[PDB]
Amino acid sequence: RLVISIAKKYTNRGLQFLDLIQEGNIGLMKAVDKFEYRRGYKFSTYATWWIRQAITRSIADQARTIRIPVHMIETI
DNA sequence: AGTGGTGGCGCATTATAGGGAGTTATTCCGGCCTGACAAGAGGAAATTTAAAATAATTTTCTG
Repeated sequence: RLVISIAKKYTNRGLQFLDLIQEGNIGLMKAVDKFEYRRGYKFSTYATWWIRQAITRSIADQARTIRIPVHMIETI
């Protein structure tokens, strides 16, 4: 449910909700496999971080038909 | 009048941005081949003038 909770943010960037939740699942798995409890870092933040890092990356890249650099998106 | 509470700083934790490294892909820099000019040579068509002949003018001779 955490992935679902964070996903509902990105809900209008030309992306089927389910694709969003899927990208979030990939990011969460990546965080879990990379999560470090011994490095000294709040687990939940680490997770959510990766979640966003994946979701925003996916929307930036595959949202628009003509793919556009991400810094350009930030400019917009 | 004392024990706790408040604020500020410290310690520990948390979050965010920039820089370095890579990597790709566009873009500048240089040599070398095309392309243009200037010249030179040998041989051949064209043009011009001089000389030689037919058809007309002038003079002379004949009827």
